[PDB]
Amino acid sequence: AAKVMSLLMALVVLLIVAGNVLVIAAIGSTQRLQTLTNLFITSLACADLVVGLLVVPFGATLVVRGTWLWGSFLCELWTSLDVLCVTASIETLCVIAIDRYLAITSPFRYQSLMTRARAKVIICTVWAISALVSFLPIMMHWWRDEDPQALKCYQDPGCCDFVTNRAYAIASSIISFYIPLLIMIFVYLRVYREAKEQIRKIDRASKRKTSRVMAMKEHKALKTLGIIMGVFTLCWLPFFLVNIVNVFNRDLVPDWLFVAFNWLGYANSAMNPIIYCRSPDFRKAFKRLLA
Amino acid sequence: QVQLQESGGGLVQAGGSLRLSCAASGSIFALNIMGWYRQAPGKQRELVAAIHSGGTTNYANSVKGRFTISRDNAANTVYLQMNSLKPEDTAVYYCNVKDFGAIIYDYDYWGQGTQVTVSS
Amino acid sequence: KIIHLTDDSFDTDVLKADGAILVDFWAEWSGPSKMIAPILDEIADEYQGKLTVAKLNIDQNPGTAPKYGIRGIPTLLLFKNGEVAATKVGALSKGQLKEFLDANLAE
Ligand SMILES: CCCCCCCCCC(=O)N(CCO)C[C@@H](O)[C@@H](O)[C@@H](O)[C@@H](O)CO
Ligand SMILES: CCCCCCCCCC(=O)N(CCO)C[C@@H](O)[C@@H](O)[C@@H](O)[C@@H](O)CO
Ligand SMILES: O=C(NCCNC[C@H](O)COc1ccc(O)cc1)N1CCOCC1
Ligand code: NA
Repeated sequence: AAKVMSLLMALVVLLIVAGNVLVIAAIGSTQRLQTLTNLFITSLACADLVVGLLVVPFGATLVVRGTWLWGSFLCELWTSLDVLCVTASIETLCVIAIDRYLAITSPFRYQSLMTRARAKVIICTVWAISALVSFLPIMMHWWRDEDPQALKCYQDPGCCDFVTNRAYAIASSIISFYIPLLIMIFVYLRVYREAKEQIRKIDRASKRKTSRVMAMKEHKALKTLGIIMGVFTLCWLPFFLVNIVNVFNRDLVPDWLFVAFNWLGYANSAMNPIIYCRSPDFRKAFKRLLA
Repeated sequence: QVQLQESGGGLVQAGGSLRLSCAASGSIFALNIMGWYRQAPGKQRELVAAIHSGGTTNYANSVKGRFTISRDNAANTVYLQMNSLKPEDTAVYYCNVKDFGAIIYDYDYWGQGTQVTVSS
Repeated sequence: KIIHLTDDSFDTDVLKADGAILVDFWAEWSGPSKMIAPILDEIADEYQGKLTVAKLNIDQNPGTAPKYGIRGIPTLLLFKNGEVAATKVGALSKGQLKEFLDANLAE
């Protein structure tokens, strides 16, 4: 089992780095792909790339070795980098949802409103919020719990467990995950509503001659909308649910499961290249980049 | 397969009017933009007019107040009522459908084109 | 294929013994301790070469169970080169016990 568990972690790093490098390459190398949406995809790909290169590898060792081997400063910095990139990843998914929603439902209002320079500011905000949720509280010890058992892991340089006070785990989880989740639900539900209402008008227009049914395009749109919310929620909801549970009755969920749920969230960073870069232009770019 | 069928073009006198019409057959996602582009000889393809499924519109400045884009409430058909034509409006006019069915990216369909020649 | 352990033979049969030893701490009085008895018999044959099943009656031999801190029964302690590698407590079906062994044996 533990032989297979380490081999699994290896490809998680490979899939993330391979995938996200390939996206960033495709966008930077192809003039056609340098659209406004793909500016946000670039932000996402960078965050997931740093997760693959630095965050997940150091995490892999901690599971295999059973202990932190790089000392207390690098435990903090690795944890800060982890939180930052997960926050920037999830908050960027939320921005993409909004971007696509406006691009689909109000395409003309969107073109004048969403400039490239306004997009650059949105991207910078996401990374600034990510930094202030992660580096500022973790390096300055605001995240620290008072409990004696927690204080034993903070002093031990071999221990790098992710233990926090109440306020931080609530505020950090809401800003990094739950607000982004709700916005994404709200936004994508309005895409479904706008589509459903549009079919109702087409049925009304016919003067009782036809009733529209879900064609090939509508089933694909609904399946695509399912993958987006489904994979995002499956990968991160369990971890972030348990992260709040730990703040109250900490003995309820075992440590091995909470760790396993964290690996599921890291796997999201491998999924995003596959979910968000399926366009014809991306497929042409990927073939060209692989000779 | 999706196909765009263009009609209503041809020769016409300056100050006259045409009514282009593009009937899109096949599965199109309910959220989309049907539009008209044009390519005058030895120039680049420009937008003329576009109408979103919702109802909002977008016109180029050269044709504002003269042209009018509308669409069939029932089927996927888009009309361009061109009034007060000038010799500058002479071009191959292309129908275009931007389909939003993939959510993350838009898929494009182009018609073959239809000639519109405006003489003085 | 099952070794039937005593207090005295425990050092030679389990601690000094080569390979993996699966020790069952059972008692004649416990109903849960009996439910796994016919399952362990099938495990002894199906995991020949990979494991050695062993059994120790707590009524007969009360000295060994205190040393490893056995509260409830049945308790299955998997032994690897004189050390306890993993633990499972309470009764199981054939499939539940196989996943415990399959995961723990193939390192
Ligand atoms: C819309 C953007 C606004 C973001 C701000 C609202 C959510 C986060 C604010 C917040 O911190 N809390 C509300 C979230 O529940 C509560 C926690 O701070 C609270 O648990 C601790 O402060 C106490 O335990 C201390 O006694
Ligand atoms: C460009 C936009 C700039 C906005 C920057 C503000 C970020 C949101 C505020 C914030 O950082 N937090 C909520 C404030 O409570 C999270 C933590 O900083 C804080 O909750 C923890 O430090 C305490 O829980 C520790 O006891
Ligand atoms: O303990 C960690 N890793 C610590 C850091 N992991 C944190 C999660 O990725 C992300 O959480 C948050 C992100 C943003 C937040 O606002 C709050 C939590 N591991 C378990 C062992 O295997 C390696 C990973
Ligand atoms: Na520590």
